[PDB]
Amino acid sequence: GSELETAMETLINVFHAHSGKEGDKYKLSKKELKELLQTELSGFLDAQKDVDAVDKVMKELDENGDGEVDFQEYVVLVAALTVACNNFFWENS
Amino acid sequence: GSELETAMETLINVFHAHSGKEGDKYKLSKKELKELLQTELSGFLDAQKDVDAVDKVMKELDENGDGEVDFQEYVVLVAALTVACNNFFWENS
Repeated sequence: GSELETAMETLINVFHAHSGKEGDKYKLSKKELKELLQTELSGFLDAQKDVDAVDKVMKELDENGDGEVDFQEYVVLVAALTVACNNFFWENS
Repeated sequence: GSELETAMETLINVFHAHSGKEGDKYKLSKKELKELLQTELSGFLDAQKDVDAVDKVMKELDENGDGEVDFQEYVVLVAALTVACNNFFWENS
């Protein structure tokens, strides 16, 4: 009944919606996540303030898109947007 | 927006509620996260089916509890519960 557990349910909702493109549904290729993220969210991409983080992650995904990841890696990929937006106060702002 | 983005807000609600024990507002020690997780959720702990994962992670956290982590690490620590529940079909269920 916690709010924090409902969190992963929402990622599952979009994750498993497009899962199976890799061959397994408990998995997804990195490229697919980049596509579904922009199709659903289209907001946090403008909320990224750590340009160095996102630059290195966007290019990472561009080289590694044909590889494979899972829900756990997917949740880290969305959390990369959180640190770029909120953790950004790690420096004078 | 997407429900996938509201997700991180819930982790922030419990994370940042306890944050600052470890010197900064975006930082917390591993021990705090283990404590708040079991106190706020008390449900998904049963949902974990991967004994091999939970055994390694709970003892990792026991020895490394006095070390330090951030929001992004908190997110992957909650996803550890998810994979133990849902990725569990990697084997005969």
